[PDB]
Amino acid sequence: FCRFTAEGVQEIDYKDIATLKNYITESGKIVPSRITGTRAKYQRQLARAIKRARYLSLLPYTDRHQ
Amino acid sequence: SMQDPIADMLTRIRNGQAANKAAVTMPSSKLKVAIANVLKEEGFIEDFKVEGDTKPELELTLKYFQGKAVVESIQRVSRPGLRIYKRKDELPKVMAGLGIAVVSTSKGVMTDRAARQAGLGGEIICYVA
Amino acid sequence: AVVKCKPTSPGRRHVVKVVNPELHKGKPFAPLLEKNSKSGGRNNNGRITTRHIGGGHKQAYRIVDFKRNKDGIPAVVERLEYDPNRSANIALVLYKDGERRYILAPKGLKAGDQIQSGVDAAIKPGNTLPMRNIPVGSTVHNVEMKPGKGGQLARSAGTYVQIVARDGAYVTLRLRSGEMRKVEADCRATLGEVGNAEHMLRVLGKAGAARWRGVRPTVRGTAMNPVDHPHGGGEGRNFGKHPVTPWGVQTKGKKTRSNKRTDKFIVRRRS
Amino acid sequence: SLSTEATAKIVSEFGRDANDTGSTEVQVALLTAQINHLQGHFAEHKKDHHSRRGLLRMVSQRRKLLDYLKRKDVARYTQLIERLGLRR
Amino acid sequence: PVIKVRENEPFDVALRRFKRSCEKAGVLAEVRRREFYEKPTTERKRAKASAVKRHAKKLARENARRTRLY
Amino acid sequence: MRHYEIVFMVHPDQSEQVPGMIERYTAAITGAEGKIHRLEDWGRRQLAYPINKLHKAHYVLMNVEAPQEVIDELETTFRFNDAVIRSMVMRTKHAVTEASPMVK
RNA sequence: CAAGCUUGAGUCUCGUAGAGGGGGGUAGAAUUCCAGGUGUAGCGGUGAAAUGCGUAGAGAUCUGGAGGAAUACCGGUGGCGAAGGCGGCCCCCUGGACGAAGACUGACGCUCAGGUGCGAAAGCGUGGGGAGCAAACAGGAUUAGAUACCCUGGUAGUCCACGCCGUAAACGAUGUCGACUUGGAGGUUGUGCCCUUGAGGCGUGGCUUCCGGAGCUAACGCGUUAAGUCGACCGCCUGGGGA
Ligand SMILES: [Mg+2]
Ligand SMILES: [Mg+2]
Ligand SMILES: [Mg+2]
Ligand SMILES: [Mg+2]
Ligand SMILES: [Mg+2]
Ligand SMILES: [Mg+2]
Ligand SMILES: [Mg+2]
Ligand SMILES: [Mg+2]
Ligand SMILES: [Mg+2]
Ligand SMILES: [Mg+2]
Ligand SMILES: [Mg+2]
Ligand SMILES: [Mg+2]
Ligand SMILES: [Mg+2]
Ligand SMILES: [Mg+2]
Ligand SMILES: [Mg+2]
Ligand SMILES: [Mg+2]
Ligand SMILES: [Mg+2]
Ligand SMILES: [Mg+2]
Ligand SMILES: [Mg+2]
Ligand SMILES: [Mg+2]
Ligand SMILES: [Mg+2]
Ligand SMILES: [Mg+2]
Repeated sequence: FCRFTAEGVQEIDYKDIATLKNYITESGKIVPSRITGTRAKYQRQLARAIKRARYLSLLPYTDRHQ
Repeated sequence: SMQDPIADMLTRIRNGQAANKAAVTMPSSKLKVAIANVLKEEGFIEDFKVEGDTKPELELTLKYFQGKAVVESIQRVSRPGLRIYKRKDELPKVMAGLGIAVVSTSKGVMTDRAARQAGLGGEIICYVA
Repeated sequence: AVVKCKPTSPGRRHVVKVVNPELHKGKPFAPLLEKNSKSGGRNNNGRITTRHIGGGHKQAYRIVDFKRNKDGIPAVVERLEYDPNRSANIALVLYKDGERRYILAPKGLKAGDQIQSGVDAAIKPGNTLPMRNIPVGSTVHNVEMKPGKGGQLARSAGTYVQIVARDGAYVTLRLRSGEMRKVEADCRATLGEVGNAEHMLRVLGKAGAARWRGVRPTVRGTAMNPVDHPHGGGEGRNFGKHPVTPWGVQTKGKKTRSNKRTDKFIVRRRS
Repeated sequence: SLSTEATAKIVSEFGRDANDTGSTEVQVALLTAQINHLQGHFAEHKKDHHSRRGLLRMVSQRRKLLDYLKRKDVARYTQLIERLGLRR
Repeated sequence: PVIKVRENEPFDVALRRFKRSCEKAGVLAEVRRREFYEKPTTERKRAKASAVKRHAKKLARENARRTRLY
Repeated sequence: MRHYEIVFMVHPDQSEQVPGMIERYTAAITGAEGKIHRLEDWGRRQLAYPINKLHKAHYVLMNVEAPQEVIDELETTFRFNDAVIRSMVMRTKHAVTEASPMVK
């Protein structure tokens, strides 16, 4: 089931790092919408947020890179 | 775009007959209404009913006999792309006089037989079998 | 803008003009002019020391400010002008204090534009500042090699240099040739690429245009007699020798840089 | 796209009765202004073909409207084309 | 897929965990995919086939396989 | 006047230089009649990956309603300023005055 | 021809989702190359080899730099675009679509020979750029031969700028617009009500995937997004080659 619909969020925040962390895997890759149960509308938003975080070094691009 | 309302009406009727629909509704026109009246007179439809003031809707009650549709075949003759006008002696016979041809004459819309009786021709709207 | 000539006559057929309507249709600023008499490629010994030079149209020398010294005082560009001496175009600028000078015109520079030399000078095309103050990666032209000497690198029509690195007292410059060169960080350089970029697209079209540019006809060595050139002689068209200068030095490939003094500045030779 | 305020102003200018907004003339004016705005854009961005398509469509629509006006009432059309400064 | 061997942990178990992590990553598969340049057309085609395959199998399961086999 | 959202990372050695910078930025925004809705110094923070060989950076958030010219100017300043490593000006629909999740 | 009307068509208000387009920045991963460290005899490659790179120190491994190109995951018979097509993130300029109520204009519409524009890839012109990939070309295999398939290389080209070219199985092999006619399972994008008592319930629009009824079709199949039932307009076909 989708977590964002129950909460009814207007927009997924890239600054909300912890929440994002639940939607990325051990290697830092974005978890598919099939696994998470997220709705497609929110999924893209989430992805965007993740990307933004990656750009701003809040989340890593990959688990390896140092 | 919609270019032939009469033809559309006829198509609707045909579809109703096919799909075993009791009533068929469409935006009403004067010519359309006349055609409906003619059909009723000839006994191919049960009843016709115009309803509305701003945009009236003609509602036709379709006719079925022994589980099957009364209107077997229904084809436009004159059309916007190709207009058809016949003289009194040139008037066609649908199903060798059994079926009817709806004709817009000088003296109003009537069946082909009626036109022949009168002694005048005009625009042949459609054949109904 | 490049303009191909209509072939109304042979010798006009192939001519491509660079037409710039932004150039000043009028006389150059007389105080910055001076006499510039022709050599004809001849030295103080009167001998031809460089072939293929001579004739051409009379040219007054524009006193271009390569040194670029007016620190803090901002200038405004009055007008861009034709300079016969160089491939680039020059610009008459007017300092707030009252002085007028010619500078090399950068790419995006036009009339009414404000320029500034100095340390505090803002990073924008036409502005001039020490290369330690210029951010790394920028396109820069009219680059000084020795601090205070005056711009010496990337002066020509559309040229520029990249500041690839800054390491201590030396900035590394990617010269237009492809050569990597260390130059002192305290050296002055003017932001942006030099202006007249489309200069290369022009074609002379006829021998006469070459002559006008003061260039005398080049005779092929192989055309000459053996006495005249190492390529000379032969019944018909012979050429059994390896290509050489008129003074018998290999011309295809033979490297001639001997300057061991400056070798330490050259990070990597051009390719 | 055209800003709300500008559109409102246009409506005020060309509307025969208050903020009617639907008038042919009004519509034409709106289209015209948009076209004018886009000209600057297109001078800059020569290869913006998809956007250009929209502009062309707008132009066509405007032309159609003008034609309609012409057959309907000539004087009004003339007035409009004086106001907007279009050749035809 | 970084794996850290914890205190009083067997080697075999750690290896298994690493393998699991690798599987999750889909790293080998990715490598296989990037071994040769697939034409975009081909990529599209494969995807389409996969889509067809899944749906058809589902159809076979739900609708066709609810009848007396014996 | 368009609502933006500026977030910039500063070099950890230049951390005492940050408040002055912030003030300067605010001043510029004010100059062109621009509103500043929320301003959050996140402080020194450990990076997910090293950028230009460092592992920590000083994070600042700044939500601002202003014209675009001043934003452009700010961007230019950021690009030329060596102390600020990363900068992300982002268009927003609304004012968003509410506190960020990490401050919360 | 004259006056009207609002259902077609369009305008306005507020939102909505979108790899729609153009321009400018930037980020991370990786390949390649360059400089240096560590280190020693192989590496690479294949069906098996060899050419090739290697004791002039390769491959491997770490550090630093350079540059070009493309954007893993998300990613989906998902979305947008007239079609071609479009995929990291950010900003600037910008086209279209849909819904929600209303308010307005009042047939302003549909189609379109000629005409004009856009139009994958490859190619051509001038100037840039050039990592990888790679026509051509070279060498090594394979083979009866191998001007191929496989391997080691590798130049145009691929990338950017502005021009040209105007073609593709440019395909849904299905011209465009409109109306009507049993259904089911989805996906996606709005929106109205309902105790959201919960991820829900009842609707109502837009776009879309599969299955299928009547009907149609030579059959295959198509089947409310028709290849059904009709209307309007255009393009095109007339045995196979030659062509
Ligand atoms: Mg010479
Ligand atoms: Mg010559
Ligand atoms: Mg010669
Ligand atoms: Mg001779
Ligand atoms: Mg002699
Ligand atoms: Mg001799
Ligand atoms: Mg001879
Ligand atoms: Mg010989
Ligand atoms: Mg828009
Ligand atoms: Mg045509
Ligand atoms: Mg091409
Ligand atoms: Mg080319
Ligand atoms: Mg050249
Ligand atoms: Mg080239
Ligand atoms: Mg190469
Ligand atoms: Mg090959
Ligand atoms: Mg190769
Ligand atoms: Mg064709
Ligand atoms: Mg295609
Ligand atoms: Mg075809
Ligand atoms: Mg059309
Ligand atoms: Mg089907």
